[PDB]
Amino acid sequence: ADGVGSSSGNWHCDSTWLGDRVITTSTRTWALPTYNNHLYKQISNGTSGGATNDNTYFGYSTPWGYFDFNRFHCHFSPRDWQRLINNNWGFRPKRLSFKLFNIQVKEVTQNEGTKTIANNLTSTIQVFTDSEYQLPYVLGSAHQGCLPPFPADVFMIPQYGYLTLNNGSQAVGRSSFYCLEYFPSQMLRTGNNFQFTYTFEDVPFHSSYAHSQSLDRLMNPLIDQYLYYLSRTQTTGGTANTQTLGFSQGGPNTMANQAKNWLPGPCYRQQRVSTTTGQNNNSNFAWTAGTKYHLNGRNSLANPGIAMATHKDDEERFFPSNGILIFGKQNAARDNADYSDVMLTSEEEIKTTNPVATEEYGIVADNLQQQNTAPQIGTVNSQGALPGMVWQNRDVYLQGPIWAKIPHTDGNFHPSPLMGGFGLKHPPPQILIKNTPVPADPPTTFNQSKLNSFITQYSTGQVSVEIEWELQKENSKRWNPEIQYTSNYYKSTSVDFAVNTEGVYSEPRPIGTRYLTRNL
Amino acid sequence: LKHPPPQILIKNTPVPADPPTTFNQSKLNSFITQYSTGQVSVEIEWELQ
Amino acid sequence: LINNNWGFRPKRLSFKLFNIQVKEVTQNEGTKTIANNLTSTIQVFTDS
Repeated sequence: ADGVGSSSGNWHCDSTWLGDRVITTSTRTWALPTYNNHLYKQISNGTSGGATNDNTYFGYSTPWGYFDFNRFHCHFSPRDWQRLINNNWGFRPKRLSFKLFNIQVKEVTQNEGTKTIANNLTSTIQVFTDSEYQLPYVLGSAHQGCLPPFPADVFMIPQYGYLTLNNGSQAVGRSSFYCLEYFPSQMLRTGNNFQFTYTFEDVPFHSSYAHSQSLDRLMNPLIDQYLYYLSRTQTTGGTANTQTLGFSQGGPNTMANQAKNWLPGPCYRQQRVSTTTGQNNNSNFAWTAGTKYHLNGRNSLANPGIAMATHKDDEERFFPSNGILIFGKQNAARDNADYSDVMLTSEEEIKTTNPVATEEYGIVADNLQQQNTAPQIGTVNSQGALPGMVWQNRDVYLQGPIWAKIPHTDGNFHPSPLMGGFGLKHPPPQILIKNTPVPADPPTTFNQSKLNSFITQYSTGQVSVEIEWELQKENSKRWNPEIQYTSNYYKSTSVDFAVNTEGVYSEPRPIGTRYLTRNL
Repeated sequence: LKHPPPQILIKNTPVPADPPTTFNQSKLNSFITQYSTGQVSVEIEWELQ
Repeated sequence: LINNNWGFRPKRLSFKLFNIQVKEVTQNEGTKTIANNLTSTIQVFTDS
């Protein structure tokens, strides 16, 4: 029987490995503030200010808040991430559990310059899941406010809000308004708890491997082809060279000429930037030279975009201008952070089947050659899907997003989220939480207007999340040793992935999942 | 002892002070000052020669 | 309702009153404080 004196949950943080499955469990401590003084508010941005047309919006900020566990380091310790990426070809989520317990509602009164805090034992909070997907889904945009990677940190719950259709700063007739109080929710006093379970739909394993072959090198290097290609249009070694047709079989010394069954994946070309600044052009081109898409008269940067190889061989210093994921180091500034303060991801492993982001896709013909007119060619900078293409997705990182909701549409092509992850028609439902308003003392004569005076209040508690993951084991006849993720051997002032003297936990660098290799 | 009596760990659960009303991503560093007390029993059976 | 139906009428209803909090306010000088009174009651009845 639940009561004020009895705890409603226990702390569960563990990882369990069972042959083909691994189960993660995390527990954190959270604090929930009252947002917007219990109000819904219209919020918008328009060109009337200094804002441009590309940045306009219309929407609403709610009094509610929400939980977000959608980053991988929520569920995996750096060591557990190492066990995963060094030994498995692939993995995917299966089911999850969620718990909310040990609720404490507290009240703060402030008189003069002193502040005191006390328990309010009869207050409640409200929690519900949107399991019919009736709200705008804001999870999947890579927002701050998830559970912290380090289990001992206490985190603040982020405020929920959403956008709808706009014209400038104005709203149109199709614009929707939503009230989160119009949903059935559970109310909890300090002795109550909340839980639910969820099952993931069938989804392909994330590929956590790099190819040991390239798409243009699938032939046997010993043997000739029986097919022929056009190798000569003109006679050679003579006083006057003339028109002729010559044919040759493709073989070991001409691999670029052989007939093949497959084509590289699609291309949408990015501008190239060097981390050596002296090599860049002396101009501010980040926005003007950016790779963008146009929608309803409004330009949006295509970021990170489709999965393309970051650079080619021996060109590590180059990266696509808006084509990669970028993470910040601990205590990095919000705006205009230095190169040293950020971490850049690399998609070099997909070079085998995906074109380089800063180069063209290929060459096509432009005209019809004749005796009078020489042939002309043209460069393909953007290429749509062609029959016979194969490609890889973008990699996932320990700091990155796990899933995204697939938009509900008539059609989609290869619905893998472009920031990386698992695309889901029915994603894990979003979880909304709010402090129930407690009025201050009303007047003794009736008044019809809604009360605007309340008791200042906030809540805290613990939350558990448990996810079961399916594993795809590596089965390989490779003779020589593989590449594995490892920590450095040499001495240093601190340990990577630990606290410092101050007690600040930091993450040294981004860690991907591609170490083991497979044949193409 | 290869497997000695296991060590027993205890901690006060942190209770935050009032957070700000606008969201901030950094971990909360303000808490309520707190401590705990209680009683503990230990009983050991000893074999005699 | 109004775009698709010729008519409508009420049938039955349910009423609930819950999560009661009684609070006391004392005011000394110019400061005001509010606290719970856990043993207070309220009275409710229907005139049926």
